[PDB]
Amino acid sequence: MIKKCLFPAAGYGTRFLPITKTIPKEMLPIVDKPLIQYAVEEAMEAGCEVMAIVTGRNKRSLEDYFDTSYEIEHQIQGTNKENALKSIRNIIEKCCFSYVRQKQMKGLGHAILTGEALIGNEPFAVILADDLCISHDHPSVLKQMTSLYQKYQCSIVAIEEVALEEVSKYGVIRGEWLEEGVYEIKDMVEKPNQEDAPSNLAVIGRYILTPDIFEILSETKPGKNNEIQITDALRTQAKRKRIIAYQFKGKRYDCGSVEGYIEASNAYYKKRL
Amino acid sequence: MIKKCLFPAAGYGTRFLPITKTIPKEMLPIVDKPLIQYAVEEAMEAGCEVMAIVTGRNKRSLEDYFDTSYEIEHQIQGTNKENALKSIRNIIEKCCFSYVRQKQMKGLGHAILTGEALIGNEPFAVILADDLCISHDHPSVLKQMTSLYQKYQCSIVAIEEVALEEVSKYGVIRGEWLEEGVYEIKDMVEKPNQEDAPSNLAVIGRYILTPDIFEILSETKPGKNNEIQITDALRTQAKRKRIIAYQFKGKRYDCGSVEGYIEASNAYYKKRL
Amino acid sequence: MIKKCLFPAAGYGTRFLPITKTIPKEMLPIVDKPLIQYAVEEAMEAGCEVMAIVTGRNKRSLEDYFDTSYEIEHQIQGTNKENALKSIRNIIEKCCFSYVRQKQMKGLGHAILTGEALIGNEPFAVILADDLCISHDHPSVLKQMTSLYQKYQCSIVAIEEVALEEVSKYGVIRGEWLEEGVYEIKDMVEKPNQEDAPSNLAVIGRYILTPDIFEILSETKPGKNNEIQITDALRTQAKRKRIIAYQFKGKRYDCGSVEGYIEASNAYYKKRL
Amino acid sequence: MIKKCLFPAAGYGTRFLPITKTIPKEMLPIVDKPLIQYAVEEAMEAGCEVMAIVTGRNKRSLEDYFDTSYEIEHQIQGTNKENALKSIRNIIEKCCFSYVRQKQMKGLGHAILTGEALIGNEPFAVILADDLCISHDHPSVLKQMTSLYQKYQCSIVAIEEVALEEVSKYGVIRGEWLEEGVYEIKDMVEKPNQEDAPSNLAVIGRYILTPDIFEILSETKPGKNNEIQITDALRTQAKRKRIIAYQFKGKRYDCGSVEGYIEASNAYYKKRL
Repeated sequence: MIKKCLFPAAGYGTRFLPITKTIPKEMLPIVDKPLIQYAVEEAMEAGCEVMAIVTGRNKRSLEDYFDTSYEIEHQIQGTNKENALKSIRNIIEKCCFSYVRQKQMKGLGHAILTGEALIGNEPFAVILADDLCISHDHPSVLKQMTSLYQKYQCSIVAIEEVALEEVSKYGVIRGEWLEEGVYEIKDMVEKPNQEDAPSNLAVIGRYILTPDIFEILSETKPGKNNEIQITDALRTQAKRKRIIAYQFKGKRYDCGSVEGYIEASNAYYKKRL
Repeated sequence: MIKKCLFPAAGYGTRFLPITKTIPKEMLPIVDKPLIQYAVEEAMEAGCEVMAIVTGRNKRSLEDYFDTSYEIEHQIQGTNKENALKSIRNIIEKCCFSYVRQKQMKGLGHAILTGEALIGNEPFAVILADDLCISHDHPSVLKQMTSLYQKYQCSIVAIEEVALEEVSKYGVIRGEWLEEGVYEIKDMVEKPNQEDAPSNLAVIGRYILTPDIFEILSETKPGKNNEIQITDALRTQAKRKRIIAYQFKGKRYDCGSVEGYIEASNAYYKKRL
Repeated sequence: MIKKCLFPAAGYGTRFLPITKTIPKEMLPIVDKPLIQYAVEEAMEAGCEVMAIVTGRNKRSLEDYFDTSYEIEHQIQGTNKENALKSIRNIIEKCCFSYVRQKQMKGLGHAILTGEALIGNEPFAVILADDLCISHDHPSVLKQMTSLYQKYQCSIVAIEEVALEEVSKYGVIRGEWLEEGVYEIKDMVEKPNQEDAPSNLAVIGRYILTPDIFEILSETKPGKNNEIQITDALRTQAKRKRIIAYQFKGKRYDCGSVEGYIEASNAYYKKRL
Repeated sequence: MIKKCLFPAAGYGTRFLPITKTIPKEMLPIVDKPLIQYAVEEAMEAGCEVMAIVTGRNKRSLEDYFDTSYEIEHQIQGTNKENALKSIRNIIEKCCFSYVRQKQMKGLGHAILTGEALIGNEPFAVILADDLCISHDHPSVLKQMTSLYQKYQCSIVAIEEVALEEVSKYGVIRGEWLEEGVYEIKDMVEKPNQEDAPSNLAVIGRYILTPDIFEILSETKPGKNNEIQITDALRTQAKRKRIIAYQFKGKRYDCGSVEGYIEASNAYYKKRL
């Protein structure tokens, strides 16, 4: 039962400067919940008990959010806003948190590698708080994955279809159909050109990796900005053995860009009715 | 010339829980800028050099934002994003921030008092970052106000005409027209009925108060749920002598409510053309 | 009453590195109280109501100390220990705290000028937490110095009779006698040597400056570094205005040195019985 | 070789309030460094590479200390003090730091349990910073134990010969002598009465445990006061197999008490001769 979930949060959020200079990206709110909370809730719902978070520059806000705020929950008690803290409070009492500082920030590659100090040798989950996913009366994307994992016992990378045009700015899969939405990764091509792309199935910020990935990342030569492309690592692993590519159910808003963030907040404002 | 501007950032932002239990209301971003940067930029543009900020227990975020650092600053200057830090950086090297910890929010009146310790004894501007104001080819709102002060030499409480029934949600003014958008305040009623509101000129979060307001504040008895309110203090100062009300040119979004918050976002995102 | 009290506290406290890399000097404990608490405790008993602290590098520890923390006031209430917090709990509820960060540290002179943002134009007390003073059935050194300001309403600075030896570690005075232990400063020489020191009365971390000092500090030109320092200013001030020296009652331990710091704690440990 | 060392640091530092309401106990300074530095320095000297620290609410300063500061690094450079950060620099450069947040301080048993998320299934050391150990030209205490472990391949709980009055507050051993100050534990008793105490052999804040302790701990019944403590878990191990009580070499100051704290202070001060 996947017990740990690794949240890479050392990113700089350059697209959101200047606020992202003091408030870590993962803390930007949707309507009033920080991005990171959706992410932890999703994971907790998938059965994870330990939330291993990789922090960067401003981690104070991150770590503090998951600390039990005694003051306001009492100074809000007996009022009509104790409902607002029910959820977060739940996570805090039911989850265990661990942290580790990302060395010289080198993307998602070293984030997972750095996080080995939090996971150790055991399969684990990985969530990108920036990929805000919601499931239309379906289990949270991660739960769909932990469940799938119980059957495949291997690394699972969540994929989704993008417009054949959009393909150039994604990590694309090329696998063997196996089941209703399951595939066997056979290769992965980072940001491929329209006529090279082996498919319209893009990789999303949701993984379930087997411990060996660590060792692999550790062997991956770094590219631009000595970033360790996970696609390289996964491709490496994929060529070694069977690993799944799963087409999750639900919607994903890319809160990576300012556009997605806005789109993301409106939808959720509308949700509230 | 007015040089200090009091920023009553001491509320709890309950309406924005849970995120607001770690990230202060004035720090919530619009697009990629905190509600407070907008306010401080307006203050500066109006001619202020000292930014007095009253705070509560969650100041760290608010104080860190305006402190000079270089770690997450000059760092990622390999990407075009080093222009995103131009404004804030300029604010930091051009303004002087000062803070005063308030023990427990007891209203804007109580806050204006605590702030005395930073303003001392001289006319000063007040801004509520929750009232995000923007002006179409017109000076900032506080500027219009400080400039009007050069002439009137008295407390200037900003107003805006609301709709016939939205009155019970603001502090309404009973005035006497003096000139284009300027009234002498004969009285001030807080959140009145429709059949009681002497006007539909509601008060916004933009003031310019003369030192005597401090003396008047401390003398103002409790009332509406324990709190001392600028409404009575203003009404007092108003009866003792001439204090003006100003119908500012420009638009203001009430981010005090998530609706205004969201709307403001879309509004400022849209404006990204 | 002298309302405000300045606390110059940014000096890198380089004599206490490496711990000073994260714990501000003023927060180093004597027995179980941070140094700064003795100072604020003094100022409070001297009638001071506003503790204006001039922070620097690490300071959330400084600002946080005087914030009323509930987590522990709750999780402790009912225990014998529910007393240790009675002193600071009192300082918190009775005093008011204002802050201002320093661009960077450059000595007492520049620190005080910085504090201008918290004083304006009123005489103000200055206390250097490093100089830990204790009175044997006497009012605090400040309370003593306040009585003098009542009488002469000019700057009052505490002096201490030292060993001719250490005359080189302090700024020494020279002034006509006024009352027993009270001198009108005629001149001040910076860290002179035994053979040609005007006296053995040294200046301690205890002042009461008249606002004009700020202008003098600004007018001041760097001398013993690229920094400006109080001795030169106090000279000028005593020459233009008038400033009285006071030979106080009680002991003072210099915690600017680790030796003095060690003695202090031993002293206060014995004193515990 | 033991790779990870657990550091319980959620302790409420009750005997050190009020400064402990803000400054974590593990961060109080001996001379010029926090209790925790000596701990990590000791674990590092015993070959440990990971420093798994269990923290409470006040832990920002603890995380920051082992964080590399590019600010004071510049200051230092060129300065006559460009060597006060050598000690901490070395540590930071040769150690990995992971942190786990403990919700409520319910003793050492719980603490170690919580740390399961950082250690994983492998033997590990444990060091209580409150117990400052220094060795008269001998390998660090925790090192004397990792070596001893290489041979005995089992849990090793460090012990010290103490005055009979001290017994009432430590876990005391009673074991079969095996070698040079090495014993097989036949039983352990928490804070025994001076007369029933099985020996003057007290247990110190030094452990090297084997993974099974984790399982034991979860099964272990909360003993004297809703708390679970290693004393029972270790006994349980003893019934099951051989575990050692090692009579280390070097001195141990119990900074758990202000009396020991003060003592430890004076010591290291003289030491700097």
